[PDB]
Amino acid sequence: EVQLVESGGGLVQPGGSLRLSCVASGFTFSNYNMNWVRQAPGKGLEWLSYISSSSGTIYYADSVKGRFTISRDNAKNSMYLQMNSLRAEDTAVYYCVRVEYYYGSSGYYYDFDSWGQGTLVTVSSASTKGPSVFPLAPSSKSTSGGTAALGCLVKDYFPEPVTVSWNSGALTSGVHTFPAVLQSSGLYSLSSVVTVPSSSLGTQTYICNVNHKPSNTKVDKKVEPKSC
Amino acid sequence: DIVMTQSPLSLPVTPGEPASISCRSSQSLLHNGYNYLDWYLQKPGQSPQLLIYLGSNRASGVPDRFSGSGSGTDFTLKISRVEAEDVGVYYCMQTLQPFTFGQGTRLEIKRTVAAPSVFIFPPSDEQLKSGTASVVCLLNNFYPREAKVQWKVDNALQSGNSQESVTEQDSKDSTYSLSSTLTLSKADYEKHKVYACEVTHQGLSSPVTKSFNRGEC
Amino acid sequence: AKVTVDTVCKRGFLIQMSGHLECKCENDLVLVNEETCEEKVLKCDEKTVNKPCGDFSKCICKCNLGYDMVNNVCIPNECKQVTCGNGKCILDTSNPVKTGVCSCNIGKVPNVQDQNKCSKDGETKCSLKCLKEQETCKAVDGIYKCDCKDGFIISICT
Repeated sequence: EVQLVESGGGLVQPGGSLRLSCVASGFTFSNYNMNWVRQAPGKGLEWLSYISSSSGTIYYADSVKGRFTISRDNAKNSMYLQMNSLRAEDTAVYYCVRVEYYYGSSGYYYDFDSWGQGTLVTVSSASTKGPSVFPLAPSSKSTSGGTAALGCLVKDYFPEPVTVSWNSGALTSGVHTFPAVLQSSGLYSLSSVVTVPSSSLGTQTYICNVNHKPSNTKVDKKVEPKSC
Repeated sequence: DIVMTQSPLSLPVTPGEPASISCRSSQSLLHNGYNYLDWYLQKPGQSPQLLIYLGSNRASGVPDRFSGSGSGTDFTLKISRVEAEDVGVYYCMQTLQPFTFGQGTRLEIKRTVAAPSVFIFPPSDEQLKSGTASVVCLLNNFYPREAKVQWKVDNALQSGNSQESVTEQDSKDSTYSLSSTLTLSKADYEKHKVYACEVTHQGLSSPVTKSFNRGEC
Repeated sequence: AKVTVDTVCKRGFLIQMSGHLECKCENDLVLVNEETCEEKVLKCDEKTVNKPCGDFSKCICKCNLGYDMVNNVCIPNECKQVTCGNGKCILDTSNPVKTGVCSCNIGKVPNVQDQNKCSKDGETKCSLKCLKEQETCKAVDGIYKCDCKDGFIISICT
C-alpha cells in the first residue's frame, strides 16, 4: 500500500521558521507529483503547494508565497516544506498528498489518492505549560431524571493536544469531551463531561485521566459529588 | 487566487431523500469545453477521496447517486438518494489555477428536534484558591445545532468574557452538546452573587435559565 | 513520470497525442528530464562529460537508466520491439510491471482489431490549456499544441 508519513512539526514563535518532511513508501516516489495541504483547527482543507516529479513545475497558494518553499529529494524518497515568517494563522495540521494523474477517456484529471496522518504546527508566543484539572462536581443542580452530570475542567495548557479518559478507560458511555478553545492568554482550555445514574454518586468513584504529552504532565482528578 | 464558496455550511439530510450542494467560483472555470472543477468527500476519520472530476464525471467507483453539474462559475453536487454512509465534509476544488478548495459543506443526519438539558457548574474551590473563577454552562444532547447561550451576572448581560465549543454529531442519537465557560477574576466573582446562563433553542418554548448563588449551588 | 496539462516545459511546449502528453523542445534542444530542455553536445569527450547528447542521454553517449538506444535514439526499454505506426510508443504508471502501449497521432486511435496499433480513425478532444487570448489549441503535423490564431512575429503571438 501507499504510506505517507509527515514529520518536522511542533512549536514555533511568530516570525520563526520550521522545516517539514514527508517520506513516501509503497510506490515509486520519483514518478509522482506531490502536494502539501494543511487544515487549521475549525477550518477546511487549504492547498499550499504542488511540485512535479522532476521539480520543474511548482505552484504556491497566495497565502504562503515568498514564505514557504517546496522541494523534494527523489533519492531519499522524501519531500520537504520550508516555512519562514510564520504567523499564528499558520497553526494547522499539515499533510503531504500524492497526486496521481489519469489520462482518462473522458478527460485528464488529478486524484489526491493518498494522504498522510498529518503533523501539527502551532505558531504562538506561549511556552509549554501543563494543564490544571478542576472538578465539575455533580449535585441536585446537575441531575435530571435519575441522571447526573459531572465533568473535569482542563484549563490553561499549551499546546494541543490533551487526552481525557474516565476511570482509566473503563467508563466510555455518556462521555462528551469538547473541543478546546484558545483563550486570550494564548493557553488552551477544554471540558470533558460524563452522564451517570444519579443513584451511583454515593457508591461509585469517577476519576478523569488527563494526559498532556508536550509538558510530560499526567493528572488524575477524582470528582467528588456535592451535598447540594 | 481564485475564490471558492460553497453553500450551505451544514446540510442536514434524512437518509433516503435527496441533497444538493452549491459551489461557485470567483471566475469562470470553463475553457475549451472543459469545466476545471472537482469534488471531494472527507468521511469522518478518513482521507479525502475524489468523487467528481471535470465538473460532471464520476471517479472510478463512485455510486450513480452522486452527480455533478454546472459550468463556468456555477456548480452543484447532487445526491439522489442519501445513504447514511455519505455523512462527511464535501469540498469542491478548482483545477484551472491549481489549486483551491471550497470552505467545505458538512453533510449531517437530520432527526427530530430535541431540547438541551441545561446545567450550570460553579467554580471549584481549587480554582478559586488559584485566583481565577470559571463557570461552566452545559447543554446536553440537543438538535439542531443552533443554540444561543447568554450569560448574566446579577441579571446583567455579559459579553466578550465567555467561550463555547460544540461536539460533532453523535454517531448513535445524532445529537449535539455544547459547553460554555465564563471566566472572571476571583475578585469580580466574589463581588457579585447571582450567576446564570440563558439558553435559547428551537426545542424550547421559553428560554431556559439555570442559575446559582455564590456560596450556594 | 507523468506530465500534466499544468506542466511548465522549460524551453519547450506541451504536445498531446491520442493517449498522453509530453514536452517538445524549442529549436534544437534536447530533453534532460520529462519537462526541461537544454543544449546538446555534438561530441562526447573529457570537456563534455555528463553533458546532454540526445533526448534522455548523457556522455559516458549512453541512454539514461530505464532506456535503450534504438535507431540512435533513446526509447524506453519496454518499447524495444513494440511497433505502432501512425503513432509512438509510451508507457503508463498504472501497471506494476511497466508495459509499453501505443499513443496515436491526432485523428487515429488504437485499433483493437489490428494488434492495438494506430490504424483506426477516431477523434481526440484537445485537453491542453491555452489560456492566453492570442493562442488556441491547434493540430499540427499529427499532434496537439497551443498556437497563434492571429498574427505573430519572428516568436510571440501578441
